[PDB]
Amino acid sequence: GIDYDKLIVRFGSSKIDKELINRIERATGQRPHRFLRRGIFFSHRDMNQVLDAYENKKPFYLYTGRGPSSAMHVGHLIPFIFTKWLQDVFNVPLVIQMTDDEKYLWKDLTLDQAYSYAVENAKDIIACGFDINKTFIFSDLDYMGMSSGFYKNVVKIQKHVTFNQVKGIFGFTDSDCIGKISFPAIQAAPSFSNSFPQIFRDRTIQCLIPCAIDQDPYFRMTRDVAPRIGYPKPALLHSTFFPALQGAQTKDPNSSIFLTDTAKQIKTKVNKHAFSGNCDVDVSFMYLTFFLEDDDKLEQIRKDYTGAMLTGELKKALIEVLQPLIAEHQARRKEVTDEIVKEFMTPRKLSFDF
Amino acid sequence: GIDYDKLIVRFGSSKIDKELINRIERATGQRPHRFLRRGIFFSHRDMNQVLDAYENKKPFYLYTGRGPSSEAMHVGHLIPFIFTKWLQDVFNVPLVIQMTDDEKYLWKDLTLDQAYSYAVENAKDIIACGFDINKTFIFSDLDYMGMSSGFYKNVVKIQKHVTFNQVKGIFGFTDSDCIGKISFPAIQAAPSFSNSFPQIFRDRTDIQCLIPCAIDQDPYFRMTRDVAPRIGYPKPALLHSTFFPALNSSIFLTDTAKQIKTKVNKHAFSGGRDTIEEHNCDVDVSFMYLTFFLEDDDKLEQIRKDYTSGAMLTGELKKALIEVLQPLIAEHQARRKEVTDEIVKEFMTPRKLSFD
Repeated sequence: GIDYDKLIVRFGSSKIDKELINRIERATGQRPHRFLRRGIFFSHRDMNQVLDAYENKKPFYLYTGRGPSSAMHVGHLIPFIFTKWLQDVFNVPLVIQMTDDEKYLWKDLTLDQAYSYAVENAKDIIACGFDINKTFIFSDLDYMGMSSGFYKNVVKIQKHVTFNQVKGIFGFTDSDCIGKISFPAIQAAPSFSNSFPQIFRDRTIQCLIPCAIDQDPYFRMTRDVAPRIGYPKPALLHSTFFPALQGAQTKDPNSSIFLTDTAKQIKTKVNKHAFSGNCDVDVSFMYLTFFLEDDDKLEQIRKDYTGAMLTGELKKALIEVLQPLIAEHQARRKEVTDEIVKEFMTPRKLSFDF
Repeated sequence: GIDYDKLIVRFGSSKIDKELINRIERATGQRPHRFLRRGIFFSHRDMNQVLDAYENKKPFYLYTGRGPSSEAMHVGHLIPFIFTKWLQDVFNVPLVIQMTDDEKYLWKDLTLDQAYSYAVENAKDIIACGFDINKTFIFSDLDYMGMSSGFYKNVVKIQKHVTFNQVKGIFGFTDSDCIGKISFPAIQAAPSFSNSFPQIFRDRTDIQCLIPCAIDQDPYFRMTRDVAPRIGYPKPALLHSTFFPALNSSIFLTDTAKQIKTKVNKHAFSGGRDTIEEHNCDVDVSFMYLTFFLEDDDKLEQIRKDYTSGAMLTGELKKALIEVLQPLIAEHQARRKEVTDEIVKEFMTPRKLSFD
């Protein structure tokens, strides 16, 4: 139905970016061997844009968002796994925003629930393996009251964005609460460095937002307001993978695969559901391509197996990567103490190494 | 045309409330010598609930606000503070004063550094009213928002339960307006709950808020009272009074004694011209200022016995306002110089305020 033989060939078609691998090798004495399939997880020129700055010693930090929902599922972990990888490759500061206030505003939660879901989620985020010395994780509700810059930038962004603009970007009506309407300024503020006195304490510092789609409402607004307050707009890591992943996972969710699920619960959920505008882009296939580290394993399945029979090893392949991935994650998350969470959420100076 | 003799008769025909004066002496220990002409200066009804609370020893704190004007303060901007200070004196209660420098930034052509500087400068004028440094927390929104574990959390709670439609009606916002304005009423409501101020009230659940405010123009404060139980908090008490406002020509606090004389003689006490660009619909700005700033209860009665067999209304009323204003501004100007930057820091420093 969805035609996976095409999707495996289309994945194979684009060769690995050896010239970029070399350019990474020069800037940092490192052999990257993942996410280098050409154009997929990032665009060749946007990486060259980053590499320029890293080679020219222009400081930049990574920024990534989060929505604290009561558990995580595998798709939500993907952005962070990639972001860690970037972070290791360039040894760059990372700011992670827990939009707990956002979840309270949009959803049926107590403040305290939304705050508790952020703190708990941070354990899953921390369990992806982020370096503490390059990583600040913060909750909007807590950080707003312990920052001499963050609210000031929120107020600046708020002055230079109208209802009309957010109405046209986010589709807010007049029935919507005033929290929702002014929130986009909160999501935009981390893209500017002086929002964090304790973390950066410095004059300009760019921002880089990986896993980021060009038609994202929050990204579009931040872009638009940035020059109006004389700040540099955040750099965006354009990719085919991420826009398609959002464009796939839009399709109803009841037994989506959770990070709490047992090895059996994984195996059940995959067989009963997985592998069965329209590019014909199955979410289960994109999970395989992201999680597979064996480069030649998809084309190995393709050549051997012939649909119906093909799906069999396609389901079996996803189990073999998801089973150890969730199990290890449970192991790691169990040793992320509340103390370690507070350590990560403590404001403190991050440095630019090269 | 405004009929000033009719208004004096209206004012005068309200009797002096000794039932209140007796009850305040019993509760506080001293008799107040101002603002007790029944119905004029506050709501007698509201003041009784205030007395019930003070007599039952329910802790309450005062909250008033301000947009710090980039141009110098008009005499009428002291009116809320002079009355708020009078409240603090009789009841000996904690007061919280909010500088809404963020409001002024959003509304005016200002830098953040400028708006804050005006907040700090306006705090001197405020402090010069004579508020108790032991019972009074002045704060900048821009500055305090980043130093409080409780304030922003309350903003967010209030934000969820107030809509654009609601604030559109009250404040008259449109889609052309910036999003900061639309969401600003949360910031204004937030000080109505003690736990916005952790270092001031130590997260005690027993405290409530008293908010003096204008009669009729209170539809916002009603909405703030409606949201309180939706987010688990007690409703703020209100103390209605005409002499609170709603939500170059004028008399400034920097003006010379003769500048005061000029401006009154020229602009005051006339149906045509006004004393303040935008000001109880029968009454003038001139008459209200006079009625407030007079401490002599019997002065307007006598201005009627004088005249009606004597001198002119406009002349006699202008006279009475000059003699009332000139000292107030002078005594303000002199006292404002004794307010050093260190005293402002003390007023603006988060610290505990006790009850008595």
